[PDB]
Amino acid sequence: RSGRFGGNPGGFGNQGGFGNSRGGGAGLGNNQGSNMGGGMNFGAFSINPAMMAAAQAALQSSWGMMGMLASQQNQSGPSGNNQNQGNMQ
Amino acid sequence: RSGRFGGNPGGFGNQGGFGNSRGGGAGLGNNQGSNMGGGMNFGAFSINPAMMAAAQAALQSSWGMMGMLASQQNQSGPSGNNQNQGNMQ
Amino acid sequence: RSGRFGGNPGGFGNQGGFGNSRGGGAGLGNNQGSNMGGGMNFGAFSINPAMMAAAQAALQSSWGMMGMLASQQNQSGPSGNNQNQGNMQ
Amino acid sequence: RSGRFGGNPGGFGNQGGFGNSRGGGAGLGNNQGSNMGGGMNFGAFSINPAMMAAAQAALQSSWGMMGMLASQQNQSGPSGNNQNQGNMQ
Amino acid sequence: RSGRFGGNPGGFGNQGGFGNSRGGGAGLGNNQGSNMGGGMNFGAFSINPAMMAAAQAALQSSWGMMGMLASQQNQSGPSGNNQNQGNMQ
Repeated sequence: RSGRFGGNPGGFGNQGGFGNSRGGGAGLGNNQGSNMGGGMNFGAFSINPAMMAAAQAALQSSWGMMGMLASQQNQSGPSGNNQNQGNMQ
Repeated sequence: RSGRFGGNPGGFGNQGGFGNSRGGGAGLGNNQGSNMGGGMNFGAFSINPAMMAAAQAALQSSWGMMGMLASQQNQSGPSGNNQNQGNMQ
Repeated sequence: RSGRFGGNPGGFGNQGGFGNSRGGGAGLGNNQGSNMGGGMNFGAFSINPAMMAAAQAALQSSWGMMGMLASQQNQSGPSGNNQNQGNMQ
Repeated sequence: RSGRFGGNPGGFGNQGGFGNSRGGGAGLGNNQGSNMGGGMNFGAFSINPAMMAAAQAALQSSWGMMGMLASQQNQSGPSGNNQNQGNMQ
Repeated sequence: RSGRFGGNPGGFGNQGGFGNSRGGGAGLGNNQGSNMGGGMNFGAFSINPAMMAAAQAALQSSWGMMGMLASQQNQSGPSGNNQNQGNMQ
């Protein structure tokens, strides 16, 4: 057994004011042989976020436990494309 | 047994003010041999979010437990395309 | 047994003010050999969201437990297309 | 047994103000060998959302437990198409 | 058994003021043979965040326990593309 994470509860008491936090958890954990990105925005529990992303990319991944024996992965990336995106006003 | 996550409950007490948090969880966890992205926006529990994404990409992934034996994955990416997207006003 | 997630209940007490949170959960978890993206917007429980996405892409994935033995996946991506999308006013 | 998710109930107490939340859940979970995207908008429980998506894409996926033995998947993507979409005013 | 993380609960007591924290957790942990990036923004539990990312990239990863025997990974990156993204006002 492996890859455990504990809880982050809020606890006992009142809360007031501006931009405070108690307990909570955020991030990227326990992923196996996976790809995340190549042009991606992620936003949660937030006030007025603004985000811009632009990517020309190639990603390749692999995980094996008594696996990937006498095998092959082959990838050729994007070639010769044209793309235009307008304004947000 | 593996890959456990604890709960993040809010707890006991009142809450007032501006932009506070107690307990909660957000992110990307326990994915196996998967792809996420290549032009994607994600927004939840938020006020006035604004997001722009543009991608030219290739993604390839694999997971095996007594698997992927004497096998092959082959990928050729996008080639020679044209794309135009207008304005948001 | 594996891949467990705890609950994030709200708890006991009153709530007022502007943009506060207690308990809750959001994201991408426990996916196996799947693809998510290539031009996608996702929005939930939000006020005035604005989102633009544009993609030229190829995605390929695989998961095997005593599987994918002496097998093959082959993919050739998009080639030679034209696309125009107008304005939103 | 695997792939469990806990409940996110609202709890006990009053609620007033602007843009607050208690309990709740949103996202993408426990999918096996599936495809999601290639030009898709998703919106739920929201006020005045605006979304634009444009895609030229290919997606391919597979899941096997004592499966996918001596087998094949073959895909050739879109080629030589023309498409125009007008304005929303 | 390995790769354990303890909980960061909030504890017992009241909380007021401006920008304080008690307990909590944030980051990237326990990933195996995976890729994260190539044009990506991530924001959670925040007030007025602003983020810009631009990438021309290639990423390649691998994990094996009695795996990756007599095998190969081959990657050729993006070549000859053009991309323009507009303003956010």
